[PDB]
Amino acid sequence: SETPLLDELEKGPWPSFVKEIKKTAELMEKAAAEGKDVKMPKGARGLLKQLEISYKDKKTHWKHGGIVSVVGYGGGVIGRYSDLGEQIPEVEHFHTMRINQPSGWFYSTKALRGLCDVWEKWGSGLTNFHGSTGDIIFLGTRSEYLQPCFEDLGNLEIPFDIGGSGSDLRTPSACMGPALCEFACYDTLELCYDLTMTYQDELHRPMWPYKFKIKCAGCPNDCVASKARSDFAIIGTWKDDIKVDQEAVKEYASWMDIENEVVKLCPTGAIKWDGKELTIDNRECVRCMHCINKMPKALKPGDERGATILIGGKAPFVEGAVIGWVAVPFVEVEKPYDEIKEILEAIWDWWDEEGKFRERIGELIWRKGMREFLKVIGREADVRMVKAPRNNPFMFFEKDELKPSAYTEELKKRGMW
Amino acid sequence: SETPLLDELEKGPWPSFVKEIKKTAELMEKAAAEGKDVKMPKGARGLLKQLEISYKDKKTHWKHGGIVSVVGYGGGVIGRYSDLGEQIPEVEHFHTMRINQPSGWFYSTKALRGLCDVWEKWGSGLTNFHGSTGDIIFLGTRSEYLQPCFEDLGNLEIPFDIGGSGSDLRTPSACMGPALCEFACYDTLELCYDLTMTYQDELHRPMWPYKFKIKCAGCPNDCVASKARSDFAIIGTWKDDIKVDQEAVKEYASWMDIENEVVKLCPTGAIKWDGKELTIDNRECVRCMHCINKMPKALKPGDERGATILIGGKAPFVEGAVIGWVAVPFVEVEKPYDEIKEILEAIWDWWDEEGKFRERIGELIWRKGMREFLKVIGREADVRMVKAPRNNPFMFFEKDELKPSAYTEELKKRGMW
Amino acid sequence: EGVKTDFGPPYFRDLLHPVIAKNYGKWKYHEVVKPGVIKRVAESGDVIYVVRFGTPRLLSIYTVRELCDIADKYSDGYLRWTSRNNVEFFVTDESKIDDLINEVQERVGFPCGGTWDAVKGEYGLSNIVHTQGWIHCHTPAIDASGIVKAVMDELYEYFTDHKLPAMCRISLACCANMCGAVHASDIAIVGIHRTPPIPNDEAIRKTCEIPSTVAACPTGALKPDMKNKTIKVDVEKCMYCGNCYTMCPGMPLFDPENDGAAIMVGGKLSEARRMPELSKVVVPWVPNEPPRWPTLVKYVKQILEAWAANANKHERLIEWVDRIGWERFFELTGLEFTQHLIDDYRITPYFYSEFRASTQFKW
Amino acid sequence: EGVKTDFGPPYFRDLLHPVIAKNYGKWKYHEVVKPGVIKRVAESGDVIYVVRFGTPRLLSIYTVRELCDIADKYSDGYLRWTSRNNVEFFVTDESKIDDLINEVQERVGFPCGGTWDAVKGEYGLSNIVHTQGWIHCHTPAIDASGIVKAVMDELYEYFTDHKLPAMCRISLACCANMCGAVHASDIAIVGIHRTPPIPNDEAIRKTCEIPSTVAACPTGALKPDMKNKTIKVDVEKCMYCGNCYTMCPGMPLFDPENDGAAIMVGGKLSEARRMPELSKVVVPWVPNEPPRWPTLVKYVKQILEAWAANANKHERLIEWVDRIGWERFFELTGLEFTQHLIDDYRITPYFYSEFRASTQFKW
Ligand code: SRM
Ligand code: SRM
Ligand code: SRM
Ligand code: SRM
Ligand code: SF4
Ligand code: SF4
Ligand code: SF4
Ligand code: SF4
Ligand code: SF4
Ligand code: SF4
Ligand code: SF4
Ligand code: SF4
Repeated sequence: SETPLLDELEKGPWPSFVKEIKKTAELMEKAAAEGKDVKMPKGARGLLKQLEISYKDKKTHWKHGGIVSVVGYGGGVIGRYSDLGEQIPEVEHFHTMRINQPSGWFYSTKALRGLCDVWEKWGSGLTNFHGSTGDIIFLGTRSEYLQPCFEDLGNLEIPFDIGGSGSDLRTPSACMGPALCEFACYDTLELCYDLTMTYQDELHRPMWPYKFKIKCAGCPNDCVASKARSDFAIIGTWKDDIKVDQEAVKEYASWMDIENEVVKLCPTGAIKWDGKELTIDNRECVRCMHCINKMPKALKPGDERGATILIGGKAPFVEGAVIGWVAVPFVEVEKPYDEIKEILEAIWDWWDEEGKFRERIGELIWRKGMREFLKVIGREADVRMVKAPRNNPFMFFEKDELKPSAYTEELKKRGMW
Repeated sequence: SETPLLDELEKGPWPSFVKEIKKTAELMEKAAAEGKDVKMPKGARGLLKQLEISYKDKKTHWKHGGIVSVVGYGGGVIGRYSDLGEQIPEVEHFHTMRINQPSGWFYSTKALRGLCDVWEKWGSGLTNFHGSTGDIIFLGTRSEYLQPCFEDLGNLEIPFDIGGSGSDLRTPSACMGPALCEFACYDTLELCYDLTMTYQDELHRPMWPYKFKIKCAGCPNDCVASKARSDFAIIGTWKDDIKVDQEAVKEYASWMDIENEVVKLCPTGAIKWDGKELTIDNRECVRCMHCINKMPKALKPGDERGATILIGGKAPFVEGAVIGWVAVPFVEVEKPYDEIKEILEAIWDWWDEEGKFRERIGELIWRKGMREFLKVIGREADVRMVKAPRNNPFMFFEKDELKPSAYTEELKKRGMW
Repeated sequence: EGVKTDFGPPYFRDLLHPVIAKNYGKWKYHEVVKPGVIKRVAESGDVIYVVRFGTPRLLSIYTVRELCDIADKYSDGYLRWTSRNNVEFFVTDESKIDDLINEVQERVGFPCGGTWDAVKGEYGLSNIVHTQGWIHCHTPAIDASGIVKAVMDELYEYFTDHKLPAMCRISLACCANMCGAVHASDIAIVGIHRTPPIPNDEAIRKTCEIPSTVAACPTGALKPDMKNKTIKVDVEKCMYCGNCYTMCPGMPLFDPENDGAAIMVGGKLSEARRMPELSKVVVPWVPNEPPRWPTLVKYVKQILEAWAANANKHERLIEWVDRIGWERFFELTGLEFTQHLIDDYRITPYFYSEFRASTQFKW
Repeated sequence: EGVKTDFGPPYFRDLLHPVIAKNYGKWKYHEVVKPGVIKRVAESGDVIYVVRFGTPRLLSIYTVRELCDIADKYSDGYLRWTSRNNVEFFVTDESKIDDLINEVQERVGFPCGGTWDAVKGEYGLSNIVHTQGWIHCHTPAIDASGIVKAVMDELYEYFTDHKLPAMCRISLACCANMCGAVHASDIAIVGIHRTPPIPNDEAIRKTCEIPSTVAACPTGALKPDMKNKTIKVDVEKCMYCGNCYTMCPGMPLFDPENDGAAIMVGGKLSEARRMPELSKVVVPWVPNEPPRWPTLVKYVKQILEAWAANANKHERLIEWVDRIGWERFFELTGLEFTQHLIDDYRITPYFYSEFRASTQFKW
């Protein structure tokens, strides 16, 4: 074999990525031999060859990239250059194009077929469905092909724009929400789409201190992992009572250990069951969803719906990994979502003004404090923002909270205060 | 009325400190009028007048000033100067002397009367019984009476020495342990006196980067608040099973609700009562003391006794307020306590060599790490030292843990690694 | 005229199955039929079955085309991917479900499964979220695709049946910038370095902006060297995070013999029963051993089996540990606790621990 | 001859009461007779009656002497102090306790009580550990003995009786140097400043050591003025801690009108039922109102009451909060959450939250 190490990974039950790579190589090579218009027939084979040498070496053979883009955009395409480009010229440039996905990754076959015809023509044939943020990944093309690839994408019957990269608004993403899910508290797919379109410019043309990510989750189960993987986590919730169908609960009671699998597992002891009727003390409930998850034919989210906004989620770099914390206990989610846009635009202006190079919003808030953040988004401090009040008495007081005194007059006299 | 603001506080059902101060002056000035050998008879009144002034002013009237000490010692006396030294000549100098308290603050009448005579002679007549650290506080004397007062203390039939202050070992303190308490896992008092004796030089002659405190709690109830108020808290514990007098549990079970007050209140659910028998799974037990607190006639600490050592306890200053965390999960406490002493001295050698000016031991540990700290005390890392493993992958590895490689040889070649 | 730009993704509502478009936001309930198969019932009476398959994430355009032919045959030309990179088809005719599953299995080798059923309380292991590793990335400590394959080969049986007592997510990051939600996963595989960078002075001068490369170091182990117009590293402060190489091509720190992976455990994203949690290191390091990484796979499997064998229904790894404590976790998983696992990342503020990182609160 | 030094305190063992000495470490069980009276039974069957009274900490030697005069009657010339500055007498003839109590309250007026019986489950309120204040300290924001006196006068019925369903410590610190157990009490009264220091450019040259003062600032608000040889305070960074005044007589920040107390809550030192916990600010500022401090006393009392009325048997203030959460806590106690309560003290490292600050672990 030319690839004795990767060949080992064609064995075993799980579907092989090595088969994906080899299939692309054989079929691109075949298409080009048949006279079809394929610009990079050898891309996938070259990738295979480099991956094999990487496996033998136990190390990457990619280096830091030159910066590369389509005309009119500053983000969306990641330059990648092989350190093996003299040995394997066909992967000397191997750039990634991030192609914005439809909300919730819903496709028709005509849409996917258009993507495949374009990528077959201008790239390696290799793709990720999907990148972690959510984008389709066009994995491997040359600089001279990015623009005309982009032009074909745009002229498709069902067209696809480039997604986000660099110091911009990244491609927002959403859980399937109301398309499939009886738990959805708002229209995740619509909100995701509206934000993507509203902020095309912020996405395509990086202007900020660093990247900013938004993710939309229809309910507290958080099936897009928004609180860990987005700076601005929009997580559906409700304000009123859980809807309880008593006769469905009795249907459950007949086979399910409700006491042990539901009652005892509620974080707050808000939900009792006595054989006859189920009771929820909705004042004690924290909308963790477990009882609903457990009895979907019987229990639903209440009617006064909206979202909680969790702020600052990020990976470790600089100051530590963050699961986002409560910024906005409740906001309404009704098209055209002006209140959410208001909050976004306030944060962005403040962060563009104050942020250091490569400082995330989470870090900025840590550095400036929660009072400045809250004043920026024009909201008041709420106890739901903390797990506990502060464990030290070193509080800042604003000038106007102080009693007029000889000392405050001294401070005014000097030019401090 | 001379003191109309303070007078308002001689009312009420609680014993009045104002009444303590007014008694002091009145009888001290009665003493000196009777020809008694009293050097500061005006001391208490002067203090009363300054306290009345402060009450109207809503500000302290004590200031910074000279360092002061007896001959031979570095700590023990705390200098204090009034900023009304010309208006009130008597409290121009008002020094505190910290007098070393016997373990568990036990006292004979003789002993106390010997202190009463000395202070009445050289000082104000005001005392603190007791200080927070534990010392007897002599409250108010002049610089020139320091040495002769101390000579007289030493010359008493029951003689007292000076406690600690400054960057020394502070006076150790202990709970009541085995004197009165059936809960005690080692002899706290003896440990406390022995440590005070062993390190008399460290207590009397400040040589360290900062202060250091030891407190000895007989058991995990921590009745001397050692985990918060000492850098080195020696809290009693056991390793074997809790002793269960089964018939004594029945007695309790005749009038007590053990299900709710004892069982359901167990941190780990280690303890059970089926109405017939009590079962404790000492593998599950965290030895929090509650059940023994509830049922002391029936439950006892196990026979395999020693102590857990919590390191780092301190008030907030500089880096934050610290309840001490686990350093030594189990250590024997038997005279002359060499295992404990080895630990303390190794800590001091390292702290003295590595510590910054005014860096507490807990802050040094934070700065240098638990690895360096443990090697210094020659103990291995233990899961019991943490509530959870670290939440990030940014681990330091020692050179010798690495596999030899071309890269490690490069590091050696350059002079790094 | 000019080239079209700023037009965005195609609008998803145009891409929905007619039954899904019709019943949008009007669902009565779902029911997990069997592994891989979820029945959805609308208020209208319509019933749709959502059929789920595992994928290697990296797809050939020719695989995509095959999946399209299959979608045209069984799901009226409609399909979706999930947020863990499984692929789903929509079937209105329940009598065609097995035909679909079998044809997918035959044509593309993608297995049906990836599901779980909270109601009965039996859970599959779903797909592993992961990144580019050596296939495309310039900062990996480990490979992504090779490891996911070697782990999924060993744990395959857990994907195709509901054999676990609670949810368990496995996630992989090829370096510490931990692309994905690896930082909050029941089991996380994270690539690390263990060796400090060696400044290439000539490359730093040519290509690196010094003050921002210096400011990218979380430990302050980098200082400017004005004399030689470069950077100096205090190796004693460096913990090999690699952030400086992200910033600067003259700061490489890769060592093929000492790069490897840490294993972390106990993250949680959902709110169900207990608050979300960041993952925690329990194995400091395992080497890269391509193509099968036997040491790493052995530890992942050892940890999963130990949890599965002792866990109550619904009790995910963290909740198991809430019950047993870390002392028993280490015994039962048979792992060694060393000083490495005592946190020393100083820059993070204590106050973050006092913030509510959850949507759980009372009204 | 020459001055004798390094001889320590007198040995405790020679100072114990005969019966106490005789049964050292050989006790069988304790039993709380009534409030302020504890009966202790020795394995050898000997019986002693520990009798606790509250002192005002500050003692006149003549009061101390009358206590000695008391001890020579009812307690064989013997007595101790506790770790909350209570006085304890040791009685062996139990028909005498009700006279000791009479005579004390009639000679020195020292209330009996300050005890608790976890067995039944009914607790007294004990003494308030406190510092020096305007009596002897040079850095106080509040006066200790004054506030203590006022509060105790209000909360007198709690000290004599076993009124409370769990244990409650009240503690006091005169400034941010937080002397005593104040950073871990159920209820804590902490002296704070709300005004930054105005440099005394004069006294700074003459007295202070500038590099060490600057170095003492927790927020880096201080910088040496080179010109000039003095200190500049950046007011935006100063949270008015007063540490700089500790180092430097030239940095006062006392404003009679804006110094006051913060009130913290929900600390715990004991292991029992739940792990030890640091206090938490719930009332940012109340003013100094000597002599009676009505704002402060009313808030302290109002917090205590709301907790007494709602908490289970044994449930301490922090455990109450564990149960109901901060939401229902703030509403019930009738207090206001403001932004001051959101921690912003950057310097404390997150990893402390991961250390085991407790003796509670499994073997
Ligand atoms: C393509 C993608 C990996 C994949 O194969 O799925 C990706 C790949 C890269 N990520 Fe990422 N990240 C990808 C999602 C994420 C996510 C998760 C998410 O978006 O859902 C995170 C965590 C959330 C966050 O951003 O904090 C993430 C956190 C990072 C970090 C750290 C940022 C931080 O504040 O700590 C780096 C470092 C950086 O920003 O320079 C980074 C940087 C990178 C770089 C540019 C490499 C580097 O060291 O400079 C990556 C290029 C790979 C390549 O050349 O092919 N990537 N990265 C993921 C996005 C594709 C898409 O469009 O959907
Ligand atoms: C299809 C998908 C959404 C999407 O747009 O793609 C999805 C769909 C559902 N999720 Fe989810 N979740 C999806 C990713 C997630 C993830 C996100 C992730 O893994 O990155 C989580 C957060 C994970 C975590 O908590 O760390 C998530 C945590 C849940 C929870 C919590 C389980 C728990 O006990 O904590 C529920 C409850 C449940 O088990 O029914 C849930 C439940 C559901 C339900 C049953 C809701 C419903 O009423 O239909 C949906 C069916 C899932 C099933 O197999 O039973 N979904 N769900 C996601 C598919 C992932 C896959 O291929 O396996
Ligand atoms: C009197 C005193 C001993 C001493 O001076 O060394 C003391 C004595 C005892 N304590 Fe304590 N505790 C003493 C300080 C403390 C304090 C420390 C403090 O206030 O800073 C608390 C720690 C408070 C905290 O955790 O924040 C303390 C934590 C306990 C625990 C509390 C259990 C709980 O509810 O959390 C037990 C309670 C019990 O026995 O039920 C306890 C109970 C006891 C018992 C009744 C236990 C026993 O007999 O085995 C002791 C009775 C003494 C007697 O009969 O003469 N003692 N005990 C203490 C001085 C306080 C006072 O004058 O009231
Ligand atoms: C809480 C406590 C120890 C601790 O670190 O946790 C403490 C805390 C501090 N004390 Fe104290 N004192 C503590 C017992 C006391 C006592 C009680 C006693 O003596 O038994 C007093 C009253 C004595 C008196 O009559 O003055 C007391 C009065 C003082 C004095 C004067 C205040 C000042 O800062 O100028 C010293 C300063 C000195 O050495 O002259 C001081 C200074 C300090 C400083 C500001 C240290 C300094 O000088 O820079 C404190 C800093 C702690 C930190 O790092 O945040 N502390 N201090 C002590 C609590 C009781 C205990 O040990 O269990
Ligand atoms: S986050 Fe909620 S609404 Fe969205 S798919 Fe998951 S359970 Fe459904
Ligand atoms: S959503 Fe959670 S908190 Fe609410 S009743 Fe259900 S199980 Fe309890
Ligand atoms: S800490 Fe333990 S031994 Fe000491 S007095 Fe308290 S209960 Fe008794
Ligand atoms: S000492 Fe505590 S953990 Fe141990 S059995 Fe008793 S109540 Fe439970
Ligand atoms: S986790 Fe690291 S190596 Fe993997 S794609 Fe992201 S940046 Fe590259
Ligand atoms: S690898 Fe990380 S710790 Fe080391 S110098 Fe670079 S940024 Fe700093
Ligand atoms: S708490 Fe502050 S004011 Fe009170 S005695 Fe201690 S240092 Fe002085
Ligand atoms: S009061 Fe505190 S924060 Fe303000 S300048 Fe002084 S030391 Fe710094």
